[PDB]
Amino acid sequence: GAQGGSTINYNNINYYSHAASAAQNKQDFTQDPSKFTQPIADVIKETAVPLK
Amino acid sequence: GAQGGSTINYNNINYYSHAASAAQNKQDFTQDPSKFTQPIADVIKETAVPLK
Amino acid sequence: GAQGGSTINYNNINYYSHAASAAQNKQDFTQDPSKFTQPIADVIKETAVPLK
Amino acid sequence: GLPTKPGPGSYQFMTTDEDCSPCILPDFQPTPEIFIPGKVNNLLEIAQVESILEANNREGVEGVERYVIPVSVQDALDAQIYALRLELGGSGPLSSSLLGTLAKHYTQWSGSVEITCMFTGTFMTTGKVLLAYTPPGGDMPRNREEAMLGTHVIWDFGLQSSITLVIPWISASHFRGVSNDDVLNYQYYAAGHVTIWYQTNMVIPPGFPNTAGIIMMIAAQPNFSFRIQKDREDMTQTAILQ
Amino acid sequence: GLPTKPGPGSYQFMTTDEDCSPCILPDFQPTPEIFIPGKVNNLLEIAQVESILEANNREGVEGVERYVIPVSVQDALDAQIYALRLELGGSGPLSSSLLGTLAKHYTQWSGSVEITCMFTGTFMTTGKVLLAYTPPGGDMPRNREEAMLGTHVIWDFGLQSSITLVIPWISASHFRGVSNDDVLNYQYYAAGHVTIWYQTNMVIPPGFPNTAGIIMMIAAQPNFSFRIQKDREDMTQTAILQ
Amino acid sequence: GLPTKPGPGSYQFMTTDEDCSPCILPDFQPTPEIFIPGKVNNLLEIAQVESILEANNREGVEGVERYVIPVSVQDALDAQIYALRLELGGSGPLSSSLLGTLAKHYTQWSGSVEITCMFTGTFMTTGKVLLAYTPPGGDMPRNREEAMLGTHVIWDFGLQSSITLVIPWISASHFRGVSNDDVLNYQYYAAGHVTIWYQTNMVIPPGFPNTAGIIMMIAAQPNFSFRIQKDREDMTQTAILQ
Amino acid sequence: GLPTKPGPGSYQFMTTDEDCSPCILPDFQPTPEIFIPGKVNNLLEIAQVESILEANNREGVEGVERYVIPVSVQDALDAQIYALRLELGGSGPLSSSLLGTLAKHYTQWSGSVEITCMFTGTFMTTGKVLLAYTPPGGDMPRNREEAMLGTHVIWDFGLQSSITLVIPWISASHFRGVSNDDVLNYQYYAAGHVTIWYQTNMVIPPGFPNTAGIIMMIAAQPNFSFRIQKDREDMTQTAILQ
Amino acid sequence: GLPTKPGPGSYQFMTTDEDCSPCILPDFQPTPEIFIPGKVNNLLEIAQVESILEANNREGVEGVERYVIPVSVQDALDAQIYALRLELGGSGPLSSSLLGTLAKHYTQWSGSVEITCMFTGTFMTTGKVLLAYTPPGGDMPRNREEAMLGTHVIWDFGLQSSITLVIPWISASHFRGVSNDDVLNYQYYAAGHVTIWYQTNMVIPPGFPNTAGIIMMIAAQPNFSFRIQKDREDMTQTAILQ
Amino acid sequence: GKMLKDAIDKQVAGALVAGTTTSTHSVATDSTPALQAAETGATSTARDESMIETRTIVPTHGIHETSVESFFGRSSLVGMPLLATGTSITHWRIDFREFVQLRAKMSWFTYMRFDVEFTIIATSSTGQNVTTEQHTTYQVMYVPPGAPVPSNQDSFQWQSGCNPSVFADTDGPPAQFSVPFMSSANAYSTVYDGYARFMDTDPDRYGILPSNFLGFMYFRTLEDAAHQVRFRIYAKIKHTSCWIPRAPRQAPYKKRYNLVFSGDSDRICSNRASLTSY
Amino acid sequence: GKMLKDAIDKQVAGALVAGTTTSTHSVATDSTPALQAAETGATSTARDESMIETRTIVPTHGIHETSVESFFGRSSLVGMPLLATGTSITHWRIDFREFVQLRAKMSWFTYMRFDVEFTIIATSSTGQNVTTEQHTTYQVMYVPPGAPVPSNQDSFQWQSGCNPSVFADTDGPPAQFSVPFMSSANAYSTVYDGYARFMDTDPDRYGILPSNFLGFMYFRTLEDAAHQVRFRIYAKIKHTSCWIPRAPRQAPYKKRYNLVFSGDSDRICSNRASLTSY
Ligand SMILES: CCCCCCCCCCCCCC(=O)O
Ligand SMILES: CCCCCCCCCCCCCC(=O)O
Ligand SMILES: CCCCCCCCCCCCCC(=O)O
Ligand SMILES: CCCCCCCCCCCCCC(=O)O
Ligand SMILES: CCCCCCCCCCCCCC(=O)O
Repeated sequence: GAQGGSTINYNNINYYSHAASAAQNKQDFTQDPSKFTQPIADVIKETAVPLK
Repeated sequence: GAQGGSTINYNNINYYSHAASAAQNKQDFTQDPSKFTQPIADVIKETAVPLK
Repeated sequence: GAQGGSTINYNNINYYSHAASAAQNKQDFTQDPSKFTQPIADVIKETAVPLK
Repeated sequence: GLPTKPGPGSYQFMTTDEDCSPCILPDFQPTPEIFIPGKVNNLLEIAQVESILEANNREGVEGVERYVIPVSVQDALDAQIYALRLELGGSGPLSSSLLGTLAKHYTQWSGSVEITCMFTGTFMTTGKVLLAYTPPGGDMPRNREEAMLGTHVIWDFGLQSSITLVIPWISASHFRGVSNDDVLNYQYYAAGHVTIWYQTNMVIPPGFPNTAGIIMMIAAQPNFSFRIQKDREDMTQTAILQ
Repeated sequence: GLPTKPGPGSYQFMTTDEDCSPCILPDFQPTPEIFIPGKVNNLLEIAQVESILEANNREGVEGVERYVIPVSVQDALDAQIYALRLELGGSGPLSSSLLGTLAKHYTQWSGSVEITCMFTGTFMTTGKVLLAYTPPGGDMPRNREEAMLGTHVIWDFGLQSSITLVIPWISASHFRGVSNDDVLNYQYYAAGHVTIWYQTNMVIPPGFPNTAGIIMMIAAQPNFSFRIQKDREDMTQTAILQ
Repeated sequence: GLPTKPGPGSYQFMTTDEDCSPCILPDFQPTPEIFIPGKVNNLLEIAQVESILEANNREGVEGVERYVIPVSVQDALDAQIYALRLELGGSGPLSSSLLGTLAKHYTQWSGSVEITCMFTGTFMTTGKVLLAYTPPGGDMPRNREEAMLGTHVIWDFGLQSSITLVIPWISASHFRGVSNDDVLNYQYYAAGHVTIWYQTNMVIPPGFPNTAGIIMMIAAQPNFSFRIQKDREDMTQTAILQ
Repeated sequence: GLPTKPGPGSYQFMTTDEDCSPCILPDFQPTPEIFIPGKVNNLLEIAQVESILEANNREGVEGVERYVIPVSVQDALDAQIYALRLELGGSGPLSSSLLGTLAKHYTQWSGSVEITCMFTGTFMTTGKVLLAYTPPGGDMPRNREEAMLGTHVIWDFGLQSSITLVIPWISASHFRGVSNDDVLNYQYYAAGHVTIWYQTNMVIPPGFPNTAGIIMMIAAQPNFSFRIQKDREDMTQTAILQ
Repeated sequence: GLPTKPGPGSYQFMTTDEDCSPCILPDFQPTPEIFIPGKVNNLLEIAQVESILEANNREGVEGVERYVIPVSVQDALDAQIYALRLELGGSGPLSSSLLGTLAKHYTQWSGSVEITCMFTGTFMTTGKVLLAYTPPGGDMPRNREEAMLGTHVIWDFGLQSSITLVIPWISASHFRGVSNDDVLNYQYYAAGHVTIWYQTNMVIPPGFPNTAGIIMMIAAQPNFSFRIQKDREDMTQTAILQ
Repeated sequence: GKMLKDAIDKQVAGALVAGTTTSTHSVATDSTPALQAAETGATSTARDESMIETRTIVPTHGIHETSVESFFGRSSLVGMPLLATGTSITHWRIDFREFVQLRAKMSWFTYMRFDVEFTIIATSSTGQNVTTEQHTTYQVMYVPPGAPVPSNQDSFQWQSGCNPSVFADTDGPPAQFSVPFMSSANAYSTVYDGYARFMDTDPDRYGILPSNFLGFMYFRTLEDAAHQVRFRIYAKIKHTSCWIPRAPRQAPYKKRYNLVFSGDSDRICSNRASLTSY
Repeated sequence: GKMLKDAIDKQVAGALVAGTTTSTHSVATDSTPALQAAETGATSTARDESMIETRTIVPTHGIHETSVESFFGRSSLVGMPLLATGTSITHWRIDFREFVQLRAKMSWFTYMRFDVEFTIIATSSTGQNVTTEQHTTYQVMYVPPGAPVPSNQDSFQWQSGCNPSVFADTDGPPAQFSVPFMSSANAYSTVYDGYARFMDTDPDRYGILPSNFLGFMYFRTLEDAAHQVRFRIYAKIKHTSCWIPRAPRQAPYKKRYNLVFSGDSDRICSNRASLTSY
């Protein structure tokens, strides 16, 4: 991308018929860390005491 | 096609003059299974008795 | 040029940065033969006598 | 010239390539396409056509007779007529049918299958038959009491000569393996059992033939498909044909 | 550089390639095109021009005389004048004509052909002739009774010196094979028979020439075409020409 | 043909190439994607999950016990509980954690780290603990007086069982080297010290266990990242697996 | 990578290629173009400039004297002054002129040529001269009676010192061959004859020089061109120059 | 595949190529660019900075003293202080300066140069100096009478310690050659002479230092440029560095 | 541009398999979907939903790997002529019947209209058939019926003024070329119930349809070979129309130009000892 | 054109790391961010700004080198079959378990859906394993489960009418090809807590999920090899979906088809003599 900073901007051009032929995907996809870090029924806000 | 599910979507680009040079056709064409499965003058609907 | 007669018509496409990389120029440039054939202060028309 | 970088895979020949290539006869103009009946666009149109199971595969039965399962007057109740492991691969009776021979060209399959049975006894010959499909996990059902717990149809011999047992696609996964490759444990894909039982008995008037036949037929339902072409096992050669 | 993958067929030379290629004299400016009479754009313009059949191909006839079929005063009724297997290939009389020599360069043909006959007897010489075309399936017609059952014209000698028998394209397929290649059974493409018969007789005044001639001529109709270029059989060399 | 100039790097295979390449099965149609819980799009979602430090790495401690730092009733004031060089590389206790094992695959790191400690003594067991982070330049702090001069938290044992010491990204540069490669002097990237001290003492009722434990846990903060993939040191093989 | 098929002519070097090619100094910025008098864009600007024929090519004449054709007082009527085969190739007098030396670099030529003659006798010296151009087909004209039948000018010596005989492009074809290549029969392109005759006589006052000179000059007309570059015959070397 | 014709120069590596090439780490995200003082975009910003001439290059002078030209009380009139051949190449005093060391990397130069001189005598020390630039064609000026005929400045020692002699670009051509390559006769590019003379004398109070110094400094003007990178002569090695 | 739009065909494989609708129990004398009659020649019409209680299933599976194009659209070996060093010449008769895998795949249909991509791999070896080095051009000449065949390596037939030829290197990339549908007929025929000739019923001309036969490929090296060359000829069938499906070949093939089979043991699937156990 | 727009996907890596807000001192009984409870199973919520006084930091660092695509998106060795000269045939069973680096990278997840780019480098050598010259075509044939395997170099199975093959030269550029996600399942499984078969609990079928196994690659030279050939098979995983992260492998791998480990000394990190000094 002739460079913004940490932004790689790519035009993936597949020359073949099957999508599997395309090169690797460069998108950043959504991160939901809280399904692993906060996997609890009741949210615990940072400023609260956790138990009770 | 950078992927919908089971849809392969291809732009066949022939570089030569004769159509025979083109790569293989990826269209799905119409299926008429009933010219082989129901090859009978009188249609028999599924819920009816076949004979008489 | 898929042919007009004696007209060669070319699109010179240079792939490199420096103009010196380009292929040879196919333009016909102006001809001024008279700077060499008639290099004289006073024009002498064809039908006149040259001296005097 | 345009600067390029040929990469890996240069000059290889892959048999499944989809590339244009120069025509050795670029001025040729073929004969027109005429109408012909029965144009096929997809081999699953063939797989939906019923064909006869080579069902009477008992050692010693040869020829056309392998196509008729015996059905007799029974002297005991709830007897078994037939047993068949549901398999598109291998070498059992389904393997030589239209669907089975197409499955020989493919590695994976999905969808419902139907089995149509036609009774061939005399007009006066009566009977009722239980056709069962048992999903996998265990063995072939041992008695009609166990087989009836599965998917099953009950067939009354009469004017309408034939019955369908639809073997529905019942499966942990979207696809199964066609083959039973042992080293690769493709028995993982065991697809269950088909068994046939006397629901009442075959009954005849005095002095009639005490034996008749079922002609079993099989085909794919419209929800069926195949993946991964593969070489047919039993179409071989030891020499170039001359 | 642009990433590329050269594939199979790289660096091959095919004689029928249709590709642009660098000009070794890119500044050259050719002489103008002038008008010349008789410009040809398609060799089927030549094939529609009549040429003379080397029809009198009997063993012992040499030179110009091979171009005149004898026609005589008959002493018997319904006699045969000529017989010819309809073939663009091989080495019979049609093979050396304009149409036949073009067919030597091609593998397949389709369309109607016409044969124009010119009588060369004296003004006072009369006659009627039957020209027959027999579609394939059997042999050459044996008598005028059998030949007349086919396509045929009946020719009266008179002021208009010439006649046309149009041999129409009558064929199971859209195209036939030019050649009669035996190993390949191209006799499959047998195209029928042309025969000539006396419809009445040639009659002369006393002491006239009792023998005259037909000059046979052949050409393609406008519905005719050729496919698949092929090498001419009889244009050979054993050494480079010096 | 289009004139080209293949350049340097032609026909090379680079393992990090991002190029399209012909599919050996161009007609294949994969099974749909179904919902599965816990989809991961980025390995820093794993690095933000707490894992247990193999913190009790004293010679002779084996198994699960390496996960519990001893904490005892002290007979002297201001004693030290624990000492740990802040390092994502090497082979010390951080190296076997989730964050440490991810760091084994990367060359460089940036961001804040947090350490969560859980006390495991009886309900009746009390104590106060000082957790210190010392930025680099010198050695491990020798006494609690020196350690307190740094970033530090003071932990009171109580109903809320656990504490966090956030080790903030304090650094001359935007990134540090994961490894401590000696020949390359990667000790340049020394990242400081973590030490644990008795702030008061562990106090027990008569006849209770005089020893309890801290389970240390570590994870990355949301401002953390890794660069430059590299091979994992301790995942080796001497032979192909059979 | 983009699938490609390198074809025939790959990696060849043709000396007349018109292709772009990478610059070994892509940041260089040349000195500006300044005005210089006498810029030439096309070598036919040079060919239209008159130059002196090495016309007095008689065996034994050396140096500057080869540029002056003798003209004398005649003692007989209608005598011949000069004879010259019209040829841009070969090695006769036209071959060393500006037009002739350009023709050495080319294979084919077309257009009109002019020959300008300048008399160098004394002011008091009189004469009339016939300059003839004979189109090809025969030999050089033998007498002034035969030469006058062609294109010709008649020159009167006087104040205007010079005359032009325009040799017009008279030719069966649009172009001729420059060379007289024998094996290839390029004498096919014979372009005719130029001859000079005394129309009256050279007359002098008593005791004047009885011999004077013509300086012949030649150039191309504006309708002239050259095709097909070719190597110059007489610009050779047996060794690399040091 | 797209038909192509790789041409000459295929697979060559030119060190000045300007081509894109695959990145071995295509997912890497570098550290941000921070502000740093003194960013340089073009090495002619360095060439316009004054640097000290190694001007006192007399045999036997070592070290820092090579940077101070002696200036003394004279006992004779119009004496010479200094002489210097104007040359960016070679090995004389200009060659080791900032401008001279940049010129070592380049083949050609154009533009005006300035020389700034700083007097270092005591406050009480007076003098007047003539600084001359002589365009090429002859030798170094022999006396102050000859040198004054050129471009010159006259310097009065005083509060403003320094003077500039601007050596203007005076040249037949737009560019000169940096080097003095003998085999190639690059003395063609001789650029003239710089000389320094006593315009009056250096005068001192009784018992002061009778010798003081000039520190010569040189830089390029804003109209200056370099072409054609070339290897630096005096930056060599006989072995790989370890 | 629109002119370049002519050379591009957007073509889509997105046909799905049939889905499933939920159904409930049926107790009636009205609708009897399970009763059939195979005598009509129609295949059963009964579906899943009418035989058991089904759930709903959204269709997700494609059918494209069994489209006739995909089934035939790959390369297969069809000819393996060996060029010896004695004459440096060989040929291959052009048909897809020497090698059984492609022939058996074609036996599912009666008439087939297609184009062909041919691919030729040349391999040099010693007399003991071990790979060896040999760089040489070879020539493949299409010789159609009625064109004179080359008899030697230096025959002037290899001029090739009218026969198309391909020249390639033994140790270069494989030669590859396409071919349109060339039959005089409007399709090719996989099977022929007739005679090659009128006035002839010789068994050797039964089942021979000469409109399937477009002639010969002839092979020489451009110099005399130092080692034997094996050409492997691959064909990929493309742009395919198919009519009239058949019972596919089950017995092994025995001859190139007819359907003769052994038929000693009339069975295809394997045997068991009892129909009521596996 | 829009049709060519279909073959281009603009895709962007511009996700940044979290920044830092300035904070000030806090003296209260209201907000206690440092008090945690690890018993819940939640990771600590405390951040920098709530524990010390922070400055403001604008985020500048990307995260893309740890995206699952980037982490798996490079080629790794997965198979090294050796073709000897005695039979000139070899094969490789297709799975990513012979070589430990890719296997250990995959062990961070349970289920993985991806495509594959395969790259094959062939190298010829002598019996003493020194590089040597040998120019020959080789054939890699995909043999799926149930297709008959070639038994020799000249077996007619190499016809390849239905198995896909790649032909390339030993001394040419590397063969390379892509593969879609081929499992009958909706993802691959890195670990399997079950049996390969019903009615069987043999230890050798524990942990064996046969839906990960898509068959074999078979390798011959097109002539009989003069020297042994080593094929190196590289796989790059692409278009990657990952679910359910795991504790990554820590003990060395020992067997190809199960997780057996030594476990003699229960520790991973190195030891020291005292917890209060380094
Ligand atoms: C042969 C058709 C040429 C089309 C290729 C154009 C160049 C590829 C696009 C690359 C896009 C991302 C590059 C970048 O900005 O970093
Ligand atoms: C040299 C001209 C470049 C034109 C080729 C552009 C790429 C080919 C189009 C491929 C279209 C189908 C790809 C896909 O979406 O799966
Ligand atoms: C890779 C980009 C393709 C662009 C090249 C298009 C063809 C070159 C243009 C040639 C123009 C002059 C040709 C002619 O008309 O004689
Ligand atoms: C070499 C260029 C022209 C060659 C023409 C090849 C066309 C082959 C089609 C074969 C169709 C019939 C197949 C068969 O008879 O079994
Ligand atoms: C050669 C073309 C078809 C080959 C298919 C290769 C697909 C490989 C996927 C492997 C996924 C399972 C990995 C494992 O079991 O460890």
